Amino acid sequence: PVWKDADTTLFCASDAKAYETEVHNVWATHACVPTDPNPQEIHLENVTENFNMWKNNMVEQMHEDIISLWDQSLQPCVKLTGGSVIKQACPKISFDPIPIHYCTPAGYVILKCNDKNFNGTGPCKNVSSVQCTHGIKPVVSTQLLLNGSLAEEEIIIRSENLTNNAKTIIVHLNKSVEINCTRPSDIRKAYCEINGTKWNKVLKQVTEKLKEHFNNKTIIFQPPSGGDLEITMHSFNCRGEFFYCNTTQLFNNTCIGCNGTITLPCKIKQIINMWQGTGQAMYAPPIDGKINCVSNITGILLTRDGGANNTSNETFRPGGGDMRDNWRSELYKYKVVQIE
Ligand SMILES: NCCNC(=O)N1CCC[C@H](C(=O)Nc2ccc(Cl)c(F)c2)C1
Ligand SMILES: *[C@@H]1O[C@H](CO)[C@@H](O)[C@H](O)[C@H]1NC(C)=O
Ligand SMILES: *[C@@H]1O[C@H](CO)[C@@H](O)[C@H](O)[C@H]1NC(C)=O
Ligand SMILES: *[C@@H]1O[C@H](CO)[C@@H](O)[C@H](O)[C@H]1NC(C)=O
Ligand SMILES: *[C@@H]1O[C@H](CO)[C@@H](O)[C@H](O)[C@H]1NC(C)=O
Ligand SMILES: *[C@@H]1O[C@H](CO)[C@@H](O)[C@H](O)[C@H]1NC(C)=O
Ligand SMILES: *[C@@H]1O[C@H](CO)[C@@H](O)[C@H](O)[C@H]1NC(C)=O
Ligand SMILES: *[C@@H]1O[C@H](CO)[C@@H](O)[C@H](O)[C@H]1NC(C)=O
Ligand SMILES: *[C@@H]1O[C@H](CO)[C@@H](O)[C@H](O)[C@H]1NC(C)=O
Ligand SMILES: *[C@@H]1O[C@H](CO)[C@@H](O)[C@H](O)[C@H]1NC(C)=O
Ligand SMILES: *[C@@H]1O[C@H](CO)[C@@H](O)[C@H](O)[C@H]1NC(C)=O
Repeated sequence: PVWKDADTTLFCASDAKAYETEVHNVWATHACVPTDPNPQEIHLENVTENFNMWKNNMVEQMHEDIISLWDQSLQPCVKLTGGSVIKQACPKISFDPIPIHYCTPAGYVILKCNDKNFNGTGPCKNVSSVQCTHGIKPVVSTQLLLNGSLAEEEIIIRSENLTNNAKTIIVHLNKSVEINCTRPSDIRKAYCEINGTKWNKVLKQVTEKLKEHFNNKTIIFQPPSGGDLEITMHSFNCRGEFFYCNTTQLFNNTCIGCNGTITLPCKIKQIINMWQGTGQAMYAPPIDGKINCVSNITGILLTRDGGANNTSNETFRPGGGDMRDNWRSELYKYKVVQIE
């Protein structure tokens, strides 16, 4: 057939258990339809489509949905919002992101890039066409992208413009790294155990890959030097508890006696700078007992340092804050068009 680049309102789908008390299931149970029981994907032969992950409206729409999900599902005791302040009940909630499918209404279709080393921008020569994206888990975090998909070939570097150092860099890993984070039975004391062996290996590979994009220059990793706790640390939510974990051991250029298990120190903060921008909020103290999540690190968000134009090296620090980049990391291979 034929089509034309177009933006329209998408709808969502899920496998939300209607009996579930969990907040992602509850939101999906009443804001999304059931997943396509017979999903039909059909490859388009001799067709080349130009995709642009950084200028894609599916990002902004999914981002809209996640603010909605969080605003109805999270119960802070007090919300400080731009001069207003609201007290409330803050019961414990059950939190565990479920995949969400995004789907075009009639008159529109979703194009999907299957070029395996597609970097997100430019043309794609193996294009399919779907009614619905795949199941995307909306995991909220900084620096480390958790529980996502992997690049099926090489490690991929994505940025709207690598020459601009204000542009976030998204590295898509081809090998997942486990991050196992516990708060066992100070109650906010917590920690993350990562296999230093595997981690160091793939960071060297990132290093390798990054050097390609930077004329063989020297690649150096550093901790963030400026920003709120949420972006200077690895922030994420595990079972309703906001985790803040120190990344300094995972970005030491020493090991790019150090192959055991890295133990990142962590704190469970009750007062957080909300990622939606609204302000700052307070929550109740953590649950009794063992609070643990085992996640897959599938990508890394990084920022290059400015002012290295005639310098010997390039400096990269873990990044985050704009969580459209997180949706970016899974919606890059997709584009919405209207059948003409
Ligand atoms: N390049 C964009 C700059 N980003 C920015 O200015 N923000 C405003 C202040 C910090 C905000 C934040 O990231 N919050 C947060 C909360 C909970 C979790 Cl779990 C998490 F992963 C993150 C983001
Ligand atoms: C196109 O992508 C499909 C699905 O990812 C995969 O089988 C292969 O890489 C490509 N197939 C052809 C015929 O080009
Ligand atoms: C992505 O690929 C396009 C060519 O399709 C190229 O113009 C662009 O520089 C590449 N970007 C990165 C970050 O590799
Ligand atoms: C972690 O990664 C493996 C493959 O590396 C995958 O099979 C598994 O489902 C992933 N776990 C989660 C929770 O996504
Ligand atoms: C991941 O990509 C790197 C190149 O970036 C490659 O050397 C390595 O073999 C890949 N690993 C896997 C498991 O695909
Ligand atoms: C990328 O960023 C640099 C520096 O901000 C800018 O000079 C340039 O115009 C941008 N785009 C390209 C294609 O280089
Ligand atoms: C995660 O760590 C805890 C304590 O550090 C341990 O009991 C548990 O077996 C670990 N789980 C995995 C999957 O490694
Ligand atoms: C670290 O990961 C490697 C795989 O590369 C594996 O040999 C080992 O199980 C892991 N380390 C520990 C202490 O379990
Ligand atoms: C960058 O270094 C690699 C090292 O393997 C070399 O092969 C390559 O020639 C260098 N750069 C360019 C632009 O060729
Ligand atoms: C992370 O830990 C290092 C020491 O290991 C410390 O110097 C640094 O201040 C910590 N980061 C933050 C944001 O506090
Ligand atoms: C990643 O997925 C696993 C398995 O579904 C889950 O236990 C864990 O909480 C997830 N991690 C995050 C940060 O949501």
